[PDB]
Amino acid sequence: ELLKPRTLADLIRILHELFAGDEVNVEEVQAVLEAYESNPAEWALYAKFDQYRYTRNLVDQGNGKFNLMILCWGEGHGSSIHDHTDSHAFLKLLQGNLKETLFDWPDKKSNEMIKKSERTLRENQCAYINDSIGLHRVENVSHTEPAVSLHLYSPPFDTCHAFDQRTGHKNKVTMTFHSKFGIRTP
Ligand SMILES: N[C@@H](CCS)C(=O)O
Ligand SMILES: [Fe+3]
Repeated sequence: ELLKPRTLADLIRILHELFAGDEVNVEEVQAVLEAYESNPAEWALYAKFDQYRYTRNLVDQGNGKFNLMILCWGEGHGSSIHDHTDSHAFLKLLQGNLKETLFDWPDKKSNEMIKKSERTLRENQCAYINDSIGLHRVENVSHTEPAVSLHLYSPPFDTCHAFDQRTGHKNKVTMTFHSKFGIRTP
């Protein structure tokens, strides 16, 4: 029974209930993420930016079932084209706008990865992806506004692949946390 999360803390409690089992009701998880109205005071602790690239800030470890984290995107910061390691990936905007570009899985043959579609994700919107859907790139193309997003991955993963847009070739990447539970983790 899904109720509106009143606060980020409330959201986290609700997520623990929704991931208490072995499976994931994606539509319910997306609905509750969308229903949380971003309150910057509640996540300022996690919103640690870097001048040169986007940062990943761990918020909750989900009792082992998921990682919940906040990503902070300076102006012009963006991601690789990447997958999600056979996991569920939810993305909710907390501040600003991000451009999500969708790509298909490349064929064995070397070829330009042509974008399938793109959308602008706006404050409080929640997107979902998984490997059966495809790949994506996420970018803050703003020249004037930093962006902040809330990501939920289930099961947790700390490795993924980056794809070369020119060829489709992939390379394994290990993701690091800029901070955990509000604490910078150099
Ligand atoms: N999965 C990426 C961000 C876009 S979903 C990450 O954690 O760096
Ligand atoms: Fe992603």
